[PDB]
Amino acid sequence: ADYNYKLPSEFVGCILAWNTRTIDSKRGFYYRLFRHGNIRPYERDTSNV
Amino acid sequence: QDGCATLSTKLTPTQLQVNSTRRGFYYFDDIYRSSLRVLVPGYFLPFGTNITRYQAQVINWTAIFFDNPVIPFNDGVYFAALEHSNVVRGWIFGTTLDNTTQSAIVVNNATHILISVCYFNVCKEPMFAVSNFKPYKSWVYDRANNCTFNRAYPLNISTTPEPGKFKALREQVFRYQDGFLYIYHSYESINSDTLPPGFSVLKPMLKLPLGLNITRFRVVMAMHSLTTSNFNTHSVNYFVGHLK
Amino acid sequence: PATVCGPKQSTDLVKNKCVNFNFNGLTGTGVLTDSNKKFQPFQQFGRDS
Ligand SMILES: C=CC1=C(C)/C(=C\c2[nH]c(/C=C3N=C(/C=C4\NC(=O)C(C)=C4C=C)C(C)=C\3CCC(=O)O)c(CCC(=O)O)c2C)NC1=O
Ligand SMILES: *[C@@H]1O[C@H](CO)[C@@H](O[C@@H]2O[C@H](CO)[C@@H](O[C@@H]3O[C@H](CO)[C@@H](O)[C@H](O)[C@@H]3O)[C@H](O)[C@H]2NC(C)=O)[C@H](O)[C@H]1NC(C)=O
Ligand SMILES: *[C@@H]1O[C@H](CO)[C@@H](O[C@@H]2O[C@H](CO)[C@@H](O)[C@H](O)[C@H]2NC(C)=O)[C@H](O)[C@H]1NC(C)=O
Ligand SMILES: *[C@@H]1O[C@H](CO)[C@@H](O)[C@H](O)[C@H]1NC(C)=O
Ligand SMILES: *[C@@H]1O[C@H](CO)[C@@H](O)[C@H](O)[C@H]1NC(C)=O
Ligand SMILES: *[C@@H]1O[C@H](CO)[C@@H](O)[C@H](O)[C@H]1NC(C)=O
Repeated sequence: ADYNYKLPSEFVGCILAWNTRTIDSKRGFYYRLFRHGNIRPYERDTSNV
Repeated sequence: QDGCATLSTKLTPTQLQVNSTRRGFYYFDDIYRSSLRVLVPGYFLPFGTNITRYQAQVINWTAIFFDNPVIPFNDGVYFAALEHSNVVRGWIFGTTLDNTTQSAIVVNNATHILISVCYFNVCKEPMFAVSNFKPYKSWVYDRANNCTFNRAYPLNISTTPEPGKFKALREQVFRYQDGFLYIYHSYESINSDTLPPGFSVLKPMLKLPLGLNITRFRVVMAMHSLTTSNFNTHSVNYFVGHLK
Repeated sequence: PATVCGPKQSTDLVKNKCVNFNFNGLTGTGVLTDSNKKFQPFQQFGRDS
């Protein structure tokens, strides 16, 4: 919620989630772990510096 | 996307200052109202403030001096342009404006309006090129990779210059909120060489989901299009102001 | 203009009677008559003071 994907406080909409163990159990999925400051709502950071 | 171009004839920008009269108001919401008087807080350009002016033309000494510095984009920008030959095609939005961060380009190819977001390698001088009167090449960047957004709207515009007096004034307002870039537009045809005083209100035009950190922009002057193999520029003026 | 709508069945326009109505999810009760008002091209309803 701080470095990857942030929703605005006045959100209107639905959220769905489901398990995908049998199709997505592989290498190649990453998330950002270090960053200077938080991102703003509906923003993306694709840098790899 | 073709790439590269170099200009030595350049000179220092002058950075004039001009009065803003009562321009730079826009429709701030999507609620229809009828015969009502309202009090609204927001971000607007104050009446009577100074704003900055830049120009572009060949003066006389076998040399052309443009004016494309890098400007801050804090809380929003008011843009104006006086032109007569389809000069100012687009802008560049971003943070470092190099190949280490994502950037957004809004331009015109005299056939479509293009909006793209990618890891751009910007050139030293972005501009298009016409073949006297034929869209020739475009030298705005040489390489673009790892790229997120692409969209185009067909809009064919005339590429035959009519130099002389100023025939068009175009005004824009740029805002950024919650990953959305908001563009408001207004246009008119006048016959004068300054900005007339008055009160103009700008209509909404575009709401784009870019999702990119914006703190700085610069202007693309694709003016050089009217020659053969040598490529030089006609005249144009533009104005910049901020929001409070 | 509505771009995504739910699966509902439409009925006939009944005029000059006190009825319940549902126009694109806008619900109410009253009497429906012809109009001489003018709208903007992308406007769907009008509201008074
Ligand atoms: C990038 C394109 C761009 C355009 C066209 C724009 C919007 C825009 N420019 C218009 C007029 C215009 N004014 C311009 C000039 C421009 N061409 C440019 O590259 C720039 C910056 C402008 C700014 C307006 C053009 C091309 C027209 C004529 C459009 C037509 O033929 O209808 C109009 C009214 C006519 C129409 O709906 O087409 C719109 C909506 N804002 C932009 O930034
Ligand atoms: C921009 O695009 C390029 C090309 O798609 C991306 O390059 C790829 O980056 C990944 C790492 O994010 C590389 O994976 C690594 O490869 C090395 C061996 O080369 C390996 O030792 C590491 O363990 C890891 O597997 C991948 O090879 C690389 N591919 C290419 C063709 O360059 C780049 O990441 C993109 N940048 C972004 C994030 O926008
Ligand atoms: C900046 O522009 C505004 C708008 O034209 C000028 O305001 C006018 O000033 C004159 C002289 O005081 C008044 O008679 C008008 O009634 C004013 N009109 C409006 C709408 O404000 C203002 O004077 C200009 N300022 C400068 C320094 O040029
Ligand atoms: C506007 O410009 C004038 C002249 O440079 C300057 O004196 C004034 O402080 C500036 N600010 C206003 C009033 O917009
Ligand atoms: C990025 O730009 C720098 C400076 O021009 C250059 O040295 C480097 O090779 C470029 N790298 C890419 C991503 O093309
Ligand atoms: C401009 O249009 C031409 C012809 O369709 C196309 O070849 C070219 O890639 C376009 N350039 C830009 C900058 O969009």
